Amino acid sequence: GSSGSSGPLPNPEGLDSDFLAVLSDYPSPDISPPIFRRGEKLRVISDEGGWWKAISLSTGRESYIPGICVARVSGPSSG
Repeated sequence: GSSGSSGPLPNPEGLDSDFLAVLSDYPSPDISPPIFRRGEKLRVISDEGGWWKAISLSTGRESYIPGICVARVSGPSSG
Protein backbone atom coordinates (compact mmCIF):
# COMPACT_ATOMS: atom_id res chain seq x y z
CA GLY A 1 0.00 0.00 0.00
CA SER A 2 2.09 2.88 -1.32
CA SER A 3 1.99 5.74 1.19
CA GLY A 4 3.38 8.66 -0.77
CA SER A 5 2.00 12.16 -0.22
CA SER A 6 -0.50 14.53 -1.82
CA GLY A 7 1.15 17.58 -3.37
CA PRO A 8 0.27 20.36 -5.83
CA LEU A 9 -1.66 19.72 -9.04
CA PRO A 10 0.24 19.15 -12.31
CA ASN A 11 -2.01 21.41 -14.39
CA PRO A 12 -0.37 24.73 -15.34
CA GLU A 13 -3.23 26.48 -13.56
CA GLY A 14 -2.58 29.33 -15.98
CA LEU A 15 -1.88 28.20 -19.53
CA ASP A 16 -4.63 26.21 -21.25
CA SER A 17 -3.60 23.26 -23.41
CA ASP A 18 -4.77 22.44 -26.93
CA PHE A 19 -7.71 20.03 -27.04
CA LEU A 20 -8.67 17.74 -29.92
CA ALA A 21 -12.21 16.40 -30.32
CA VAL A 22 -12.41 12.95 -31.90
CA LEU A 23 -14.18 13.62 -35.20
CA SER A 24 -14.49 9.88 -35.81
CA ASP A 25 -13.64 6.95 -33.55
CA TYR A 26 -10.26 5.45 -34.43
CA PRO A 27 -8.88 3.17 -35.32
CA SER A 28 -11.73 1.48 -37.20
CA PRO A 29 -13.60 -1.55 -35.78
CA ASP A 30 -12.12 -3.53 -38.67
CA ILE A 31 -8.46 -2.84 -37.87
CA SER A 32 -8.36 -2.17 -34.13
CA PRO A 33 -10.40 -0.94 -31.13
CA PRO A 34 -10.96 2.84 -30.93
CA ILE A 35 -9.10 4.35 -27.98
CA PHE A 36 -10.96 7.65 -28.34
CA ARG A 37 -14.62 7.34 -29.32
CA ARG A 38 -16.16 10.11 -31.42
CA GLY A 39 -17.09 13.27 -29.53
CA GLU A 40 -14.50 12.35 -26.92
CA LYS A 41 -12.22 15.19 -25.80
CA LEU A 42 -8.45 14.73 -25.76
CA ARG A 43 -5.58 16.88 -24.49
CA VAL A 44 -2.60 17.61 -26.74
CA ILE A 45 0.40 15.98 -25.07
CA SER A 46 3.01 16.24 -27.83
CA ASP A 47 3.09 17.55 -31.40
CA GLU A 48 4.99 15.50 -33.99
CA GLY A 49 4.43 16.85 -37.49
CA GLY A 50 1.14 15.55 -38.84
CA TRP A 51 0.70 13.12 -35.95
CA TRP A 52 0.47 14.14 -32.29
CA LYS A 53 -0.10 12.48 -28.92
CA ALA A 54 -3.25 13.01 -26.84
CA ILE A 55 -5.11 11.53 -23.88
CA SER A 56 -8.83 11.17 -23.17
CA LEU A 57 -10.06 13.16 -20.17
CA SER A 58 -12.69 10.46 -19.67
CA THR A 59 -10.71 7.22 -19.78
CA GLY A 60 -7.17 8.56 -19.50
CA ARG A 61 -5.73 6.49 -22.34
CA GLU A 62 -2.57 7.81 -23.99
CA SER A 63 -2.45 7.17 -27.74
CA TYR A 64 -1.31 8.76 -31.01
CA ILE A 65 -3.90 9.82 -33.58
CA PRO A 66 -3.79 11.90 -36.80
CA GLY A 67 -4.94 15.49 -36.43
CA ILE A 68 -7.39 14.76 -39.23
CA CYS A 69 -9.10 12.19 -37.00
CA VAL A 70 -9.53 14.95 -34.41
CA ALA A 71 -10.61 18.59 -34.33
CA ARG A 72 -8.91 21.53 -32.61
CA VAL A 73 -11.43 22.51 -29.94
CA SER A 74 -11.73 26.18 -28.98
CA GLY A 75 -14.17 26.24 -26.09
CA PRO A 76 -17.64 25.39 -24.74
CA SER A 77 -20.89 27.22 -25.49
CA SER A 78 -23.27 26.69 -22.58
CA GLY A 79 -21.91 28.02 -19.30
